[PDB]
Amino acid sequence: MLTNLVAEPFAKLEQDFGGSIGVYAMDTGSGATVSYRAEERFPLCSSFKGFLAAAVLARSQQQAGLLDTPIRYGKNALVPWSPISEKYLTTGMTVAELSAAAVQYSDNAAANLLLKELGGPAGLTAFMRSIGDTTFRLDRWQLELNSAIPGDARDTSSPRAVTESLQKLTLGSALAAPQRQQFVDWLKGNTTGNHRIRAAVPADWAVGDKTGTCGVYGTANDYAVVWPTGRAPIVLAVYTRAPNKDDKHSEAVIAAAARLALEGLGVNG
Ligand SMILES: C[C@@H]1[C@H]([C@H](C=O)[C@@H](C)O)N=C(C(=O)O)[C@@H]1S[C@@H]1CN[C@H](C(=O)N(C)C)C1
Repeated sequence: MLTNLVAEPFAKLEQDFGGSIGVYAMDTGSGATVSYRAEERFPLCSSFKGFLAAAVLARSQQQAGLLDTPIRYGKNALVPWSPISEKYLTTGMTVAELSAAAVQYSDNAAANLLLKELGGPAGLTAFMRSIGDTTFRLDRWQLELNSAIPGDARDTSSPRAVTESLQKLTLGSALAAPQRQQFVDWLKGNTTGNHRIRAAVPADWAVGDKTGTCGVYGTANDYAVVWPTGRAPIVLAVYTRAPNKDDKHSEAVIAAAARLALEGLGVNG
């Protein structure tokens, strides 16, 4: 079949890193894939916020005024790493602005406000089930969901399910066309991923992504849609973890894993 037609040295990369690397990459033209630990669970960390914004967009298809609704919040809503929402504490922000901040700056207060609107972790999980993702689970609220405990399935997904859901939302039919392009535009505008998948992608190709970094257990990640010129887009996810709480994550390992995935698919970059 079309999985791992060309072998790549993922095992040496993760051994040098001192942990585990999980990769799934899909060439949406031919259906060829690269897969390494692709069905293992890894912590989502902040990467859940991309799917949160897609769930908001889905709701907006049946609530025409949702995106422009102004949301006010108190100082108690501001938690560490809320770089956009802290600048609008005294004014409020719209649902769309909160969604953009959650995707593009990983804004934590914004993500918490939107998670509340959707009915909490079970509400986001229900949205993912509604698009056919049976792997994703969000269980806790922010700044508890990033514990990344070895063997704990809470607040995890697999690289494969992340990629499959990302494809459905950005390129498939899970969102209506205007909402689909809005999701793509938010991902393209991300500011936090320059040293991850984007570092493996030539400058003349379009790319959108969402990052995550738990801060413990060498756990960090990135997922992306990439548009190489002259061929069909590629969807991919790269997740890492490591055995010890104080093990450090590595952005360079994520970029290197993305390069290996593109090489395995025969995409010249
Ligand atoms: C803290 C942000 C947030 C995160 C989600 O994973 C949640 C748990 O706060 N999202 C971020 C993302 O850029 O994705 C950033 S972590 C980034 C990697 N080192 C930087 C740093 O100063 N650290 C606290 C780790 C920024």
